[PDB]
Amino acid sequence: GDHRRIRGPEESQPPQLYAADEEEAPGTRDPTRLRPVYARAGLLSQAKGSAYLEAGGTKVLCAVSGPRQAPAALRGRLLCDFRRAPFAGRRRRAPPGGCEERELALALQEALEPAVRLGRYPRAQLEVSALLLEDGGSALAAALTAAALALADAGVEMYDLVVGCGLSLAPGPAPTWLLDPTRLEEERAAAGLTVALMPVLNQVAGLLGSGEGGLTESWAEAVRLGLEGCQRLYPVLQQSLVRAARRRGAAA
Amino acid sequence: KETETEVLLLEHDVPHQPFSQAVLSFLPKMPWSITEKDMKNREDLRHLCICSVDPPGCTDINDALHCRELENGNLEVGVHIADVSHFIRPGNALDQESARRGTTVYLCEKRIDMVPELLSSNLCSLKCDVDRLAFSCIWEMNHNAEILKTKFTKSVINSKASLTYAEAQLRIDSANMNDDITTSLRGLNKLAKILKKRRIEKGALTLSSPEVRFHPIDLQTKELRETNSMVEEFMLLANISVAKKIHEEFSEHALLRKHPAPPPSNYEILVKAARSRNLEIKTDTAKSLAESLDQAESPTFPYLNTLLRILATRCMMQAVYFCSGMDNDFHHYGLASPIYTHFTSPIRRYADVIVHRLLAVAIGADCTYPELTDKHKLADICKNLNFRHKMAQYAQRASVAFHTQLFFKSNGIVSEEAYILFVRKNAIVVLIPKYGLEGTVFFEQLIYDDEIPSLKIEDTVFHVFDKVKVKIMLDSSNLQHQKIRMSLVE
Amino acid sequence: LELLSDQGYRVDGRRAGELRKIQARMGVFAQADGSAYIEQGNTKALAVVYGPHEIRGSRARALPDRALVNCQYSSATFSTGERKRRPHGDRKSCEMGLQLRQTFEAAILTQLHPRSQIDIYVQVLQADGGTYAACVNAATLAVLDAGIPMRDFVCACSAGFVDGTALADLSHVEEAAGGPQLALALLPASGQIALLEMDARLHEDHLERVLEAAAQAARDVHTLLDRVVRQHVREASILLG
Amino acid sequence: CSLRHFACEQNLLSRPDGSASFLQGDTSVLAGVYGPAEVKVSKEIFNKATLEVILRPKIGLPGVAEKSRERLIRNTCEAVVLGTLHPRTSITVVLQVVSDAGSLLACCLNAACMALVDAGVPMRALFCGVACALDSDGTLVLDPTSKQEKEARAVLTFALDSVERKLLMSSTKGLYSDTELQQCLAAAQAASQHVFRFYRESLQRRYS
Amino acid sequence: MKETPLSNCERRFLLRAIEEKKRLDGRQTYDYRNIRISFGTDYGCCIVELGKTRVLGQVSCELVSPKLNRATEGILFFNLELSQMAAPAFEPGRQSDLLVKLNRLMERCLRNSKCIDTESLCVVAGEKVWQIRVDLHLLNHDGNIIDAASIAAIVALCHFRRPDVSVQGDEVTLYTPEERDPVPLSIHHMPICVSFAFFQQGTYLLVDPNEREERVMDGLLVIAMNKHREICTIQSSGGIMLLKDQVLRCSKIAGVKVAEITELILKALENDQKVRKEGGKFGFAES
Ligand SMILES: [Mg+2]
Repeated sequence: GDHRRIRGPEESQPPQLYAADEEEAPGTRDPTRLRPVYARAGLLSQAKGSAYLEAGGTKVLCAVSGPRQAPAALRGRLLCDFRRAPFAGRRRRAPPGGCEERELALALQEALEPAVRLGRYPRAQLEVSALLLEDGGSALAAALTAAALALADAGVEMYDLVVGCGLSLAPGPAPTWLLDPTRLEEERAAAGLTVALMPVLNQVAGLLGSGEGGLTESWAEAVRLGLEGCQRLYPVLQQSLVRAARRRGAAA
Repeated sequence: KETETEVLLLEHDVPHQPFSQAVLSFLPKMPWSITEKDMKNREDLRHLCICSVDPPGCTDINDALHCRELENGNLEVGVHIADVSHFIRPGNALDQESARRGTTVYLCEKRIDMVPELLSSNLCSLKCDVDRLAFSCIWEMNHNAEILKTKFTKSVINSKASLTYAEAQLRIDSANMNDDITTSLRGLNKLAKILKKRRIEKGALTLSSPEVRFHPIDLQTKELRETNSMVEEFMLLANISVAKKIHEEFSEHALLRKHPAPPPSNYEILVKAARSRNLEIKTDTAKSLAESLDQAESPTFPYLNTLLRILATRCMMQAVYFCSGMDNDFHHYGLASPIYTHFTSPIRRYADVIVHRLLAVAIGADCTYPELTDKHKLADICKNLNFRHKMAQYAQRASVAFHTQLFFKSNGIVSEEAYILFVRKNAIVVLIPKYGLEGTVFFEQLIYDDEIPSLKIEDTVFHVFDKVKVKIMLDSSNLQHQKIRMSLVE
Repeated sequence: LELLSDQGYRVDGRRAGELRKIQARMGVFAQADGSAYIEQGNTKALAVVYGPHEIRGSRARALPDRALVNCQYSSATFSTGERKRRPHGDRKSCEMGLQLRQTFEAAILTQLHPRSQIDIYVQVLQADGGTYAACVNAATLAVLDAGIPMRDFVCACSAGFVDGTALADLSHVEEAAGGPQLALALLPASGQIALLEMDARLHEDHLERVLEAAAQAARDVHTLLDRVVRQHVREASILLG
Repeated sequence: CSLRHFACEQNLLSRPDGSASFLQGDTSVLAGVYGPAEVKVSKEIFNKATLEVILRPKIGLPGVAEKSRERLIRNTCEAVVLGTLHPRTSITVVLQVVSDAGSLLACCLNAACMALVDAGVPMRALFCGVACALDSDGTLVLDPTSKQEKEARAVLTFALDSVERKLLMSSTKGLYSDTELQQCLAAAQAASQHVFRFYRESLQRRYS
Repeated sequence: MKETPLSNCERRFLLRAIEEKKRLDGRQTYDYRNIRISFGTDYGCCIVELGKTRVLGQVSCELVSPKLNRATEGILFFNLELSQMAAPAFEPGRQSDLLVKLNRLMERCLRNSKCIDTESLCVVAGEKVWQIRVDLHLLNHDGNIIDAASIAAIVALCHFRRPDVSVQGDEVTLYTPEERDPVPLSIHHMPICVSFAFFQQGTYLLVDPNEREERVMDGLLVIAMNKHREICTIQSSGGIMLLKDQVLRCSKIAGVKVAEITELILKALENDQKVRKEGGKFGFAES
């Protein structure tokens, strides 16, 4: 029993597991397709920088609590707190977590440390806080992109932006690499993958993957496909940042 | 003892727990001066001679009597009961914990109660020279004891005396005379004897049974005496009158008690016994039987009639309470009376309380409620009450048996006389009057006469009403059921 | 099942007054300043002593008079047949830490390493009874391997009481039986006890017996340990030149 | 009286600065104060004393309700207690619920006040706490019992001041209405008068 | 915050007064301080104060699903809290060593000694059993806890009463204290600890040390005992070198001490029952 939250029931299982049906399968689509993206920077007020990204059922926030006092030893730091709202996903999980939240946090940190330049932010720790309001597919990639937007918004220095992209594998007899999929295409999947790069200097920053199976060539094709997707996505984020800067110029 | 008592009370389900706090609460606070607000509907008999008879060392005294002469030659007799109903009003937890405890057990040493000692010996009881509430039944009679005018009134009285049976008899006929008590007692014992012989002529039967009540240097046997028959006859008359009244007024819901007469297939043992002992008996009805037992006397066995009386009591069925609706028997074998309901002792029974309530509403001095007419609930509580009375009988028997075990342990008496009651193939039941105890003795080749109940060994023969001396050895191999054993000699 | 056959034997096949063959070693891990290993039967303790070194995050705790002993305990999950979780942070491992700490602060002779951490660490890989004493002894061997001064071998062991007799170096079976078990750790040279834990019901007059029995068992443990240590020192010196 | 026999006792405990056992009826709370003392640079604030309250029952562990209640007490005391005198130090108020028979806050507040007094801590004005229970029929009861709180539809704990008998705190359970609030508040003011008379009597007999 | 440091003057004076066998308040070495046992209104509350050290003890019950290994006998949950009113240093989550050692010691002493009957408190073997928890709280800290904590847990667990229960098959019926009379617990023997403090490496030993004596002592020997001379636990803490005769003598002391404490406890319970049987919700006993 937790003594910092309200007294609820010991255990609670959802109703779906008590359902009786073969859930609907997506079917067919253009494998090299991308979902419609709404990215806006400057949403939140009380934060030095914030960003919001929506792609399908995916809905993610990120805020940046700026430098807070706390060479190669007087080098900045950034600690990232990924956190999925308990009302995302078919199932509910207590807020704490402790299994995948921390894994994805490590991922974000490993993908952000390269882009950000911390020599110019010594003796300081940037608190990055991501929040996943709704899970609808590629989540870690949305989180990378949103954190990048929030950083670039707060005005922390960089070398280039971070663009992510998630891929899955069709378990059909002719397995094809499915780009920017949905939670259904992702739970009915064999393998998953996530790339994240910096498109100007064309360098990966952090990737990840897993598989019911695969093979070298397949993984390589997946990688390059995700790279092309990230390239095709970059301009949206560019325009978003320009727009937010124009609104700031307008405010004063 | 402090272990066996609780063990038997847990096995026979007799609830022994003490009274919960809620119960004590509904009791009256105990500054208790007679409130002249409740005294409205009632009357005032404080100007009356009353003398409650009470056995040695009692505290739940409830009954009270009086016999006041009247100018017209007639005399007014009156019985008085503790009107517990006023204290025990329904819907409470008191009533529930008194129902479950459907009767007050009186073991050889203690007594598990149904109402606290406060309400049992300080408020409801008819203590001496203290004004106490009461129900009252009054009759007018003559010196032949036929009722002429009756009444059933609530009231408040004041017991001038709480006597003992021996004190009673000596106050009666020690030649002392006083306008206060002794004259009442005498003029009342008269009517007692008249009513007694009258009902005997009516066919009602008297019996006996081996009853020993322990102190425990040496146990003692209950002794009969006039006072007991007196009070018994008067209380029975009160019960019968109350029953007739609450029946005429209520023909659907009520509490009566019946004694289902026995199928004649049980008397045959007694018949065959007295036949082998050439005393004829007519077991067709109650009268024939009773008027016969008083004749079966023979000088050779001055202690004979009592044996047949026991052999009879081994046959009578179980007397049970019930409601006037769900049944239509309305016949009490024993007293030969058609109707009979308990009314005297509510401190000692709950059906008495329900009768108090029904009678009081018939008088108009109380208000009704649903659980008084719903035959179903009344039948359920009546079944509970019968079950509980049965448990109490069993428990008291087990206790007296334990005390006999203990006494034989302390004193190893051997070779005491004994008479015989039954005669069976495997064993020979036996009776000991001294210790008031009946027992068995096995013999495990025989000759078992069943046409005439008798046993035959190559040497001797066993018939009922013979004599044998016995040695009582108690076996404690299994500390559970430390059991007596009889060995025989002559 | 049984504990003391009428003949005098146990289950494992040893009388009351004897114990199980400890098999040890000194020098397991070289990346440290002192290490040891011991198997006191099926038990398998493992000790480490990171030497008297600097305090970081000073946090105003660097005692200026003496040194700072920090001993940590751990019982692996797969130690017992019943798997458990949270081997550290529990309310029992921390008690073991306290015990080891107040023992070695007594023995380790800190007055010569002021403002310095002596970090002791203990991991129990397999547990079959006598889980505290094995750890005491492994940490002792470690300290010694680290050339850390210390008054005397702080030798520990356990005793018990069964059928009006005293057993030495209990195992898990008679430890689960619930009988009185008295664990202790003393310094043989002087005859002084550094620790005395005990947990079960028993009469008082039956105390001296188990007490002296545990003491004698610890003396035997001392003999075995010191033979090991002497072999180790001899081999090392021979190898030097 | 409209409210029930209630007593107090000062300087029970030796180790804390000031202590007070305040019981009413069968509820009994015990308060201990650690006066101006140390405070780390994180908890402190210039030109004010940091007041920290920690309340702990006698069953289970403290969860959330007790934290809310101790915030209420914290802010009430900050309202009365002077803290611009003792900046960069910490006052600490510890509360322990020896017994629970309703009217809990109405007892914790009184005990806190008496403890603060015993600790000679500069206060701007005494304060008090009462509890009024509105049953369904509207009949209110002051200083209720747990039975009366369960059998009721509203309960209202009011923390009042002594100078001008205002409303420093209000914590309500159940649902009520306006007029009922006003009338129960007036009754609370009267009860607070009685409590203040009691405080004065206790301290008179303490300084004698 | 922090505890005020100890001056060398007080330290030396104490050591000398020990050398000369003189305590401070005026008692000998083989003596406790006046311990008072006061009761509350609710069955299961006890405030025991030895001198200045006050400790509160509450006992509560619950019904819960037992643990598979023991589906017959119930459960028991100790807990001791060091309230910040006990002393300044007792901030939450800081003095954890003392909490751990005290709680383990108390658990061991009471639980593993089989002081109460975990079997008697079974209701449905496999589904629902009792659960008795005991919360001790430290209010004032002047010296000896373990003794106080133990006396409190014992007075409570002997002055506690369960809500009676009826059962038939699987049908279980609980009832309220007003409908029936709660049933007490089942104790076999009441153990209570005894604390000895060693000064100068083992030369001198004291009983029931105050706070200063705890600050200038090197070692602490706890010994649990009964009125029947049955060691339940013994523990040495402080990193100290004692011997055999010392523990033997300390045990022969604890014998008498526990006998006397036990007599007192029984008298206290007797007086409380007598009072409630006359009108009054309290009970008081004095050493
Ligand atoms: Mg009578």
